[PDB]
Amino acid sequence: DVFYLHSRLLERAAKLSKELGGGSLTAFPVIETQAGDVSAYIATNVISITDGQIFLETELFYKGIRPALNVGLSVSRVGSAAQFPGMKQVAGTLKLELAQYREVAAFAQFGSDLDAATQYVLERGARLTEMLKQKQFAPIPIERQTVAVYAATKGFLDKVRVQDIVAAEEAVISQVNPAVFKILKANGKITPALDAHLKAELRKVKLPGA
Amino acid sequence: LVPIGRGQRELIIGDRQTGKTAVAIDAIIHQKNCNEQVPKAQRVYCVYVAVGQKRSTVAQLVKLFTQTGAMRYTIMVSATASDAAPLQFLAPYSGCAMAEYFRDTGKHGLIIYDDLSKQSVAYRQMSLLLRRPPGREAFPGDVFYLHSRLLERAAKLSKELGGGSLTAFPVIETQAGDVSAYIATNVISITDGQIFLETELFYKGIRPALNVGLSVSRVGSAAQFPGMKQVAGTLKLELAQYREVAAFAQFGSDLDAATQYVLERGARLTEMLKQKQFAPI
Amino acid sequence: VGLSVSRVGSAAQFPGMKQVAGTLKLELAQYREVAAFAQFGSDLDAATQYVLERGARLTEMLKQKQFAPI
Amino acid sequence: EAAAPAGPKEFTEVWNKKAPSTLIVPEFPSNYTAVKAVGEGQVHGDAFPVNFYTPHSILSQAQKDTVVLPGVDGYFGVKASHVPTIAQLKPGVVELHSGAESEKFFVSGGFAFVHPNGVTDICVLEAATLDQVDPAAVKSALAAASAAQPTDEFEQAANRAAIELYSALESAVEAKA
Amino acid sequence: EILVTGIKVVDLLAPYQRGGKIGLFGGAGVGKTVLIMELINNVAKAHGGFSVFAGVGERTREGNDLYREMIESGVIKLGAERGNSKCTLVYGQMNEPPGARARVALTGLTVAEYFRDIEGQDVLLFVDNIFRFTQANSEVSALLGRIPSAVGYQPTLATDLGGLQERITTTTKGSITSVQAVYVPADDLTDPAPATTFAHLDATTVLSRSIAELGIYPAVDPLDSTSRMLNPNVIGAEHYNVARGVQKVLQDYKNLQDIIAILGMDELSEEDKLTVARARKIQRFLSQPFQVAEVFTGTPGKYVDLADTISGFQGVLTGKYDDLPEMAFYMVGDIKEVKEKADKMAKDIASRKEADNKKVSEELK
Amino acid sequence: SIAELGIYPAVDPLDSTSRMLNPNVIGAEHYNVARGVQKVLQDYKNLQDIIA
Amino acid sequence: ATDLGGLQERITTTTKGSITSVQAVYVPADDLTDPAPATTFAHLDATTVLSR
Amino acid sequence: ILGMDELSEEDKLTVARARKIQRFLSQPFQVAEVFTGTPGKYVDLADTISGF
Amino acid sequence: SNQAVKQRIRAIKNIGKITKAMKMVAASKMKNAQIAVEQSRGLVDPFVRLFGDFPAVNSNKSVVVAVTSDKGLCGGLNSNITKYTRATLATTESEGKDVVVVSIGDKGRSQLTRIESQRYQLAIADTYKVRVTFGQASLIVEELIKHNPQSYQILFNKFRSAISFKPTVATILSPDLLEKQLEDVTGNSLDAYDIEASHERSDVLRDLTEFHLGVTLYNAMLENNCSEHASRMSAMENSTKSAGEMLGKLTLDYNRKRQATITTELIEIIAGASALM
Ligand SMILES: Nc1ncnc2c1ncn2[C@@H]1O[C@H](COP(=O)(O)OP(=O)(O)OP(=O)(O)O)[C@@H](O)[C@H]1O
Ligand SMILES: Nc1ncnc2c1ncn2[C@@H]1O[C@H](COP(=O)(O)OP(=O)(O)O)[C@@H](O)[C@H]1O
Ligand SMILES: [Mg+2]
Ligand SMILES: [Mg+2]
Repeated sequence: DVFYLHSRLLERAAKLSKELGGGSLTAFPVIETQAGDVSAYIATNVISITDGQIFLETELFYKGIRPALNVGLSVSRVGSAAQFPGMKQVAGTLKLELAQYREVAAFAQFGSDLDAATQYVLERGARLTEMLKQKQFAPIPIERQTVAVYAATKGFLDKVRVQDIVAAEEAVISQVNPAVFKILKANGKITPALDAHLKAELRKVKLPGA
Repeated sequence: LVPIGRGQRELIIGDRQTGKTAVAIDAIIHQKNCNEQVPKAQRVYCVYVAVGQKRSTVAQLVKLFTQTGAMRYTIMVSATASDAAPLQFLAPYSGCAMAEYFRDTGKHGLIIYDDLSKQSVAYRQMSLLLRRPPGREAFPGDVFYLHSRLLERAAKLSKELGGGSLTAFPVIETQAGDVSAYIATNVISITDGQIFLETELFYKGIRPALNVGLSVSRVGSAAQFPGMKQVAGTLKLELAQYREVAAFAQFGSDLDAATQYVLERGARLTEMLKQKQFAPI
Repeated sequence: VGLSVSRVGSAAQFPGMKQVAGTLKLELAQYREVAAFAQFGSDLDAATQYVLERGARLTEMLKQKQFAPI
Repeated sequence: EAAAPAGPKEFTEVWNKKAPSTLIVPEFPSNYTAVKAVGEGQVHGDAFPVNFYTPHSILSQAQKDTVVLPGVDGYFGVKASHVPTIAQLKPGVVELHSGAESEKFFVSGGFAFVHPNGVTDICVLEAATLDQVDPAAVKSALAAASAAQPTDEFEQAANRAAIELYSALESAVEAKA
Repeated sequence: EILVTGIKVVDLLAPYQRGGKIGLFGGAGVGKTVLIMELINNVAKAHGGFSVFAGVGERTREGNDLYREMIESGVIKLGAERGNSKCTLVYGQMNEPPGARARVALTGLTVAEYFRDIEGQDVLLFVDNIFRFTQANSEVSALLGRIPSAVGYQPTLATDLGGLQERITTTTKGSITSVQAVYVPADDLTDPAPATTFAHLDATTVLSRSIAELGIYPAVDPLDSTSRMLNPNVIGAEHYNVARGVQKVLQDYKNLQDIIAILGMDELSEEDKLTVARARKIQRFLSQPFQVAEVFTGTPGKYVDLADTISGFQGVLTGKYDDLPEMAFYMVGDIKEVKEKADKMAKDIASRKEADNKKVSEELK
Repeated sequence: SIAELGIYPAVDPLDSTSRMLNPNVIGAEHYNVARGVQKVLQDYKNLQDIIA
Repeated sequence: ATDLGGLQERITTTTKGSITSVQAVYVPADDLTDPAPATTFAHLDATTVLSR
Repeated sequence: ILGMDELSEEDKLTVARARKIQRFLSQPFQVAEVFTGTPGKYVDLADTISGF
Repeated sequence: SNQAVKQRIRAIKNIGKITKAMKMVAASKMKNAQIAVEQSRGLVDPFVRLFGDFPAVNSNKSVVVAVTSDKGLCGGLNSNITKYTRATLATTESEGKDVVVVSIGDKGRSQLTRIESQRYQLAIADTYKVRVTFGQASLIVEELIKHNPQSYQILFNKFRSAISFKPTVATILSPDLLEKQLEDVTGNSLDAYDIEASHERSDVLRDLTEFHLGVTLYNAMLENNCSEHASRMSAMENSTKSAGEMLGKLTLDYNRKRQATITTELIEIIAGASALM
């Protein structure tokens, strides 16, 4: 009954109905694996209990990529209808371009040839990775996140060198007019009147290195 | 390759869905086809013991044996999975005692204990609830004796006792080709031969999926049809060459013309032994 | 010789053996490193082949017969 | 007469319209050479580019002002704006002067081209220089070359090549400074 | 008689019996609930009989999702027109104590058995995680004072599982088409609770984790899933031959995995590296977008007919499609959509337009 | 492994030992043949990870 | 975990002083996921590898 | 496998800086001066950060 | 099951030594074959500035040559110029000509008869066993002029670096059969040269084309040999890397099976003891 140890526990994290209050409890159970073995007993127990999964890679963690999210394994089939609608339309592009970057660097590590279109998505996906790094104890509001994802997948952060993007996405949030984030937080959505405006305010950005 | 005499015990060991029950059913259907062409002192009466199967599978086999015509020679002792564990434990002994009538009256018998692993599982349950102390894989101590005292009843009798025979085909299912498990090693140790089928040869198109290296028959070619013996040593020898000069056949570039003839000749022989089911030759 | 350890033998052997055995066990440390590499003896560097031949000399040197301790 | 303009410029056309697109157009040996023959310049006065070649070595890439080559019609000398000449060389000594100093290699025989831009290309097989030849085994070989006259024309031609090489190697080993 | 499910790998390599027991094996996030919901969405909506969903030891979120999704589809109607519903839910989910999860599959079985015996009609029984019945008996039986069996399970595993499973049958009075998901612990198929379940099922659908990590969804292992309908006297000759040819190509590719891993692709023979290319084509082609996965994928779901699957896989097997890329086969319906996706992805490498098409620079008011 | 090469009796040469393998007991010219055979077969077993 | 925790949880910094423990770590069967190092490593704050 | 002069000059500087880092991590110990003679040196933290 | 993994671990751990060894061996061969290649690169230049470079000629008879490797552990090098020789044989063949295909290296005869069986007429191999010389390349050239074509096409991989091997096609024309015809530019481009031969211009051009074919064959099979060594050094370093990764996953899975084995037999011993006590 070690499955019942956690399923009795993690089923109490619910979103209640309106007739009971509409209150909610969101859980984050933490499992420590041994050698990246997600096929352990307790790990596969809780994987078949929880809704999603945030898999933190130990080889991404020593290459400086922190939070070391295994984007291929990290899933969450319950938050899709629960993301910020401004982020839902700009990070639908983010996870697919990181998929191609996961396809190129997993076969073209030999240095065989540069197809010069797969070579484009290698240093595009390297820019989306460095855009997704984050320091510790410094959370970002969701509006200042979805502009930094807007600034990168729309190519405004293109030809910035990959060791500048930590300093460059700090340049994006600092220089863009703070009234942009107030419209985006309140609509919850990058409206047609705003992405035409937010594309403008990203062209007026002193990116480092030029 | 694995010739089978009247009175020996030939294990059909394999994984799941590899062809074990298929070889057993072909063996019974062929005795129906052979009993019409032989006198009454040469006939073989089959007994099929279904331990731990479904009732649907057993009803399917009974329908098949009536459509072929094998039920005028076949008994079916079925202890299905809904039955009690003592019934599944005692059903091979029940089927062997119904088959020993033919061994003891000078006729010939063919007993097939399908899923003898499931009989061992029923015996383990029945002995763990009787508080007998478990052993390896929680099996009892006498799970070897459980199978040895059953499989030793398949014999070719002397002419004083009638000259009858009982041929046993126990079936043991393994777990991912692990024949080092407890019951697998016990029944490999008991029986004369073994017909080892593979789940990797089964999906190469080789059906029946017989591993021609590990398949042994310790009656030897002493119990083989003559003429088939005149071709079988050659077929074994070229298959033995085709097996060993393979694990190099991935490099089809360098034509060697001495190994390559052996490779394509063994390919002719390996494609020869493929066979559609429910039609014994 | 790579897996057999003696954590006493630092200053617990014959001094005439200690003059030589450090070189003997460091020459064999290179031979065990290059031995399973260059099983073939065809296309070899003039530094790796020398420690291969030295390790093959020391290996046949250390083996001795039974019931005749030296 | 000029009705088939072949070339790496034009092979690209017929290849690109007839080969699969995963392969780029293959390279050609003209893409690796910088110096052509009919083009402008590369003389500039007195010293012209001399390229001494064997299959196993490059012996001179430096600019020389005169070269003394042993042609089959005699030792000729190549000055700066020399006439273009494809010259078959017999066994003899090649002298690449630059001034007071010169490099004398005895070669085995093989052509030497002078190009309309003044580029001179000596192309021999074995260029055995004079201070590494022995003067003793030459007579031991031309003794048998003088003696042996076979029945076949093939070894006859080989023996004639033998004596014309060894006899020329005689004349350029006693009279050296 | 066959049950066409619309899923390519299921209809080709392990076809389901209409009136048979179907098992979906796999452990912890391989997709045996999305497979059971796609099977509900395809089979149950085009069935005509009644359905019984017995949720044994699963998420309560998933049971509420199925209840709300079945209210929207009219399969479950509320109030005055309730009797025109087509499904009974029996829920024994994973918050329940081990006495309840060990016995809720029997309750759902009884609700199915009434329709089979008394009403006398064909029903569908979807049991999510029949492994939780075995597990709940394994939790109870430690306290009933028994010697434990192998890995830690009860001694009466096979007979408990058998006495439950032998009631889920087609009889002469009715039919029960049983689709049961079976969890495997630690992705081990040699665990006794899946290894005992293997014998009670007509069609086995083994979902593996590595195939899911390759992106191939539904993650059905084609060399470990079987059926008793894969027989040339049941499904026909060309269907069985195409299925055996696909399995031969996949087995020949599985035998080449080590040397491709450690020596490289560049050292096989030509027929070997033709086999590798055709196998990488039919691995992608066995995947399919699901209509119940279109809310978290974005691709529309693709019901493939059985003849479309046989025709497309015969086309890849004979060699009609050695010219297309590999990713033309990834997540498509049938053999027309591989060509549509081929021109959709080879117009994409030519997709470079001029002047960026702005019309945004100073839009007037 | 000796048996599926067809070699019978399938006696492993590099696992079968005897106390009668002293040079004092069976003499030196038998013991040297046996030790040379075992040496040759062991070196072939070492070379089989290349020549296969 | 409870025996190792009851040992290693007394090695802390209080307000009055601190204990700093240097612990030699043996890894059984060269397996870092064996439960004795995998339970011991949850307490360690630094590793000092002395290599030959 | 190739040679010391195979690689670049910035690789020469990486080799040189790392070889003088590998020696600067060495330290004479005050307890080992009884059998090595040379006195040991307690290096502060503010000195080793600046030195490296 | 738990023992076969221990033998698979030792097998992969030995493959990760053998491939590292032959990576070092191929590196030692490459570093001294590059020396001969960049010295052999000189003599090909006077012929390609004297005779030009005409690949797309109207030869009515051609001899193509695919210069491949002998040892076949090179990594897609030999099939690359097989693709190139089936691309250049589908570039000149448009007029109904005779083509002879020969190959240097055993990986050429095993990959050329698969794409084309009837025009392939000769297989030179065992070239790189001792070393590659000019007498050997000239003997190969004489056996090529046993046929009487109007052109020769050499296909080889040119050692641009230890990373890049550009597949070069090299062309030679028969002397006055095609070489004098392709030079006629309202007159001739060869009349500027004063022939100092013992005989007429056709004989010196015959000797020059034989010497040109010899030096481009020698340079072709030197460049391809050392680019073979470089692709083997790079192809056994992507091989020992993958054999280290496979060994690491095997060791992790073996340790999981080891721990599960000790727990399994321990639990069975405990169950058997509690069934008595
Ligand atoms: N020679 C053959 N030719 C064609 N199909 C075969 C052949 N042998 C077996 N099969 C098919 O392969 C499958 C093998 O199932 P089989 O009857 O062997 O069950 P089993 O392995 O004995 O037991 P279990 O069902 O528990 O695995 C069946 O679907 C059968 O129809
Ligand atoms: N058919 C599918 N197509 C795409 N993704 C799938 C599919 N099935 C499962 N997944 C992915 O894997 C997860 C597990 O799906 P689910 O069926 O709930 O698995 P299980 O019930 O075995 O844990 C999903 O949340 C999704 O991310
Ligand atoms: Mg069976
Ligand atoms: Mg589930």
